[PDB]
Amino acid sequence: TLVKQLSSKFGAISSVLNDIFSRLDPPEAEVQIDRLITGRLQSLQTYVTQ
Amino acid sequence: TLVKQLSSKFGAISSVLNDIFSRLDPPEAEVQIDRLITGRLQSLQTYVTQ
Amino acid sequence: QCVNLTTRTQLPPAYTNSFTRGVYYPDKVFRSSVLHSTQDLFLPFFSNVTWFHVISGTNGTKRFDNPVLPFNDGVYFASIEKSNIIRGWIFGTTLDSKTQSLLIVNNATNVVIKVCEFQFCNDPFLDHKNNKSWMESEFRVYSSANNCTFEYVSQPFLMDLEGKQGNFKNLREFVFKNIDGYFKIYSKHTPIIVDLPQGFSALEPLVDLPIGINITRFQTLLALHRSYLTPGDSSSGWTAGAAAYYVGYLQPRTFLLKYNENGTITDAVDCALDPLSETKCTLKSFTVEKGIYQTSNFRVQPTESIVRFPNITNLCPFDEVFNATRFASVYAWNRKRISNCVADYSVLYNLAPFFTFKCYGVSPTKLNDLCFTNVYADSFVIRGDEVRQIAPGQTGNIADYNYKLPDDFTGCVIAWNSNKLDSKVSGNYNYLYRLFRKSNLKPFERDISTEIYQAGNKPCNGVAGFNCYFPLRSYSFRPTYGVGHQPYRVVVLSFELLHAPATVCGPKKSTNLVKNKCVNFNFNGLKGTGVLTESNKKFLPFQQFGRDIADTTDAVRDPQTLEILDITPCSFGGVSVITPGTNTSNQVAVLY
Amino acid sequence: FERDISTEIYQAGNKPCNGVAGFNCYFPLRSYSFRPTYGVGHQPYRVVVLSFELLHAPATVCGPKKSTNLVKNKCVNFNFNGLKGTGVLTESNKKFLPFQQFGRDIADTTDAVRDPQTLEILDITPCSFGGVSVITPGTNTSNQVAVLY
Amino acid sequence: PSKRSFIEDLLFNKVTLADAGFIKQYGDCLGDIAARDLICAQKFKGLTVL
Ligand SMILES: *[C@@H]1O[C@H](CO)[C@@H](O)[C@H](O)[C@H]1NC(C)=O
Ligand SMILES: *[C@@H]1O[C@H](CO)[C@@H](O)[C@H](O)[C@H]1NC(C)=O
Ligand SMILES: *[C@@H]1O[C@H](CO)[C@@H](O)[C@H](O)[C@H]1NC(C)=O
Ligand SMILES: *[C@@H]1O[C@H](CO)[C@@H](O)[C@H](O)[C@H]1NC(C)=O
Ligand SMILES: *[C@@H]1O[C@H](CO)[C@@H](O)[C@H](O)[C@H]1NC(C)=O
Ligand SMILES: *[C@@H]1O[C@H](CO)[C@@H](O)[C@H](O)[C@H]1NC(C)=O
Repeated sequence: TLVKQLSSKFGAISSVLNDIFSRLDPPEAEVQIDRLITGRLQSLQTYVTQ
Repeated sequence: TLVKQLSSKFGAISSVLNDIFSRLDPPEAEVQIDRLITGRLQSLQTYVTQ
Repeated sequence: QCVNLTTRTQLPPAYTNSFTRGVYYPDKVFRSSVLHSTQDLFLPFFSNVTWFHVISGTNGTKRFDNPVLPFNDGVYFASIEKSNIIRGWIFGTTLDSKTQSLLIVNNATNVVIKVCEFQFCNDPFLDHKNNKSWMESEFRVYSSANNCTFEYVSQPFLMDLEGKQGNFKNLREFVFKNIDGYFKIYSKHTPIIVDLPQGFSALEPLVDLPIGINITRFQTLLALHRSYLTPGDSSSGWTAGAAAYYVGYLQPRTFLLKYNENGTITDAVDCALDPLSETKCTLKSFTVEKGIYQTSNFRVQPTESIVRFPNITNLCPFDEVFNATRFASVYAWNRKRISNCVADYSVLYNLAPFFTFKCYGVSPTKLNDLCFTNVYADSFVIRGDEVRQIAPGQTGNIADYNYKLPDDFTGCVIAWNSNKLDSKVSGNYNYLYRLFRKSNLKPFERDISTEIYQAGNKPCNGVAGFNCYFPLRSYSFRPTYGVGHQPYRVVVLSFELLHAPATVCGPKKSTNLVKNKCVNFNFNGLKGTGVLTESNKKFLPFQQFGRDIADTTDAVRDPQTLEILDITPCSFGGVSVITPGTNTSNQVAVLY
Repeated sequence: FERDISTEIYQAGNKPCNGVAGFNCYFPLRSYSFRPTYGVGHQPYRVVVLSFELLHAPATVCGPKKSTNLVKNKCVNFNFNGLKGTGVLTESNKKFLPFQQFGRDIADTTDAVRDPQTLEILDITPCSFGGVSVITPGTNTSNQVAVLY
Repeated sequence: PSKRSFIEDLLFNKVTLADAGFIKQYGDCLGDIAARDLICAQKFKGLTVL
């Protein structure tokens, strides 16, 4: 489940960084990247807790 | 660790409340303040859990 | 018309205690069997009120029984009587006819409310002859008809709906307040009582109207009792009678309302009154078991406020930056330096009506208070349809080939129209731009070159033949054309924050420095709270404000005296309450 | 939202002129200069500002829509004023005070409501939900299962 | 002092590296002298020890 939760949008346009950090303007791309990284960090933390 | 975790920007303009409130109007300062508050709340919850 | 009032009498302001009175329903919703906690305007528990009294009966002196009372944030006008005399509340009025004056005159043929913009008189009193019919023949409250805004009549209001008993029949209670612009009135009627009686009651809301004016103070009114028995002056020649009314001022407080099985309020506890209170609130219950409880923290609040800024008064040269007769080309964007001066951004607003002062990283209004470092100013001329194209991280021709901005750019742009200045009779072509370059240029980088390059291989080396196209292209800038292809003037103001070498900022006046006191401070845009104390730490001559183990500042250098101080929170701690239970005692011990 | 009609002469401040309409007196009231051929920035314009505040008080405008017959004891949708949701809308015995309109519970969900026309109080419960747990005996033996709502 | 034996006296020296801030008064470190050790820096952020 830790591996599987790596391919979810988490409230963004897509689950792939290539389509987010690239071919888009800086501000909203940075916002989406922050959302993705904070979601992945939360998933790692909950796995560690379990 | 809990003390050191207070200087993280959490993807905001600054890590201090007063500077953010002084340099921005409330309409856009709300987002930064919310980001800081939720980041610090998540930082505080894990210490209680451990 | 109106006549002045005389025979003023001064009496001591007798005070009495209000035992848990003045609690109403906060919102028009239904709840039951819930210990809901509210936060609104309430009359504090166990507070003294100004017990006015109608004395000096017959026609001796009659007292000045209707003085002016301040209206700060609310009123708890009560009343105990039998003959139904006290009426006519005048609240929220300046009394100098500055704006609308509010009147509520009732117990007439039917309850009416008079609202007019009249010019107020010098001394008001509402006449009522002791004839068969008690009618207000004389209007001494006002004598002008300048304007009138609102009129209203209500059938059910303030009637003494009861029988005929010798005891005090009614105990009216009122709450007057302004809900951030409009006035709300609550009321209830209390039966006979054999001097506020002990008990608990709740007030049901009533009609509210907007109005909306400045408020200075509250004035009451009494019904006159002029009779032919006594020859008296027109100012005051009426019998006094007997009446009594109370006045209390509302304050913001936090309560814990308890609802019953009918949805009716039956009890409430006032927080921030007793040590056993606020822990009766932390527990969110009306019964507290024995033990030790943690309620809240105690902090010493600051009492003053100081500011300290550099003592320079030179004005920044913002004129020639914006009043320049001729700007330069876009690829030669004329870097400038601004330092060691006082910058006022209010004078910058005077420009062309087409204005686009939009900013990143700082609000456009809060430029004055901050203190910057090495403010820049960059002037050039750009096409009309490219004013939106110059932006942080925006791709395009002008951005990626002529002027590149950093991603984390601080500062902002100023754009104003140049319809007639930069357009000649036949057009202006002095301004150029680089249509083609080897690659994208780095942010804040300038390159000016006109050498022809191998656009399509086979290097020309000055031939400028076929497949070799010139890099510099001019602008047409017709005297009249579309707004998208009309010259614009733009200037960017880039400044570096983090405020280590504060140099310029604006007009903030310093204040005398105070030490050993919990005080605010604004040392060069570094707002905080603490105590300033002389420091024995040795700063090197180049050392500015210091830091601690965390990222919070611990020392700061005086911008004027050049001395090093210390900052520290003035006080804080915890409070615990020792209680032996609720069914056995109501006294507690507090552990700081 | 404060308006004043103070036409009295305003004192400038330091070195007052006592409001005698002499030197060092500032008159706040001034007139607009409008011309048929003038700048667009100074061209006259009519501005109207309208405000509203949604509250728990009875609504007043509620413009052109359709009113349908009331139904009870069925999990249906409702659009009371602006309050939307889903429930059975049975009868209620809660004694609303004359100034009360909306009900509410611990989770801040309107349990009761007063209809604008018939003037009666109705309860709200989001009908029925929940049910799981198909029961299977193993897939080599049979493909027959039972369900336990 | 106290009624500790010899073995206990040996034991309360090897492992008692830090007795922590078992409620130290504000006047102990109010910015005077160098000070500003780990205990006093943490107290100003709300973290206390009972
Ligand atoms: C209320 O407090 C005491 C209590 O009797 C009284 O003497 C005092 O005059 C009243 N007003 C103020 C401001 O304390
Ligand atoms: C609630 O209303 C019912 C309705 O008859 C009444 O009988 C009861 O006395 C009320 N509750 C209280 C506490 O008075
Ligand atoms: C003005 O600033 C200079 C620069 O340090 C300082 O030496 C001087 O004392 C200041 N003057 C006053 C009156 O504070
Ligand atoms: C620039 O010129 C205009 C018009 O001549 C003038 O109003 C303004 O004060 C000057 N300076 C600045 C900074 O705009
Ligand atoms: C008060 O309540 C406590 C807790 O239930 C109980 O033990 C005690 O006897 C009570 N006091 C009385 C009944 O006087
Ligand atoms: C609303 O209009 C129709 C007829 O006038 C009907 O539904 C009902 O009687 C009306 N309601 C009220 C409160 O008059």
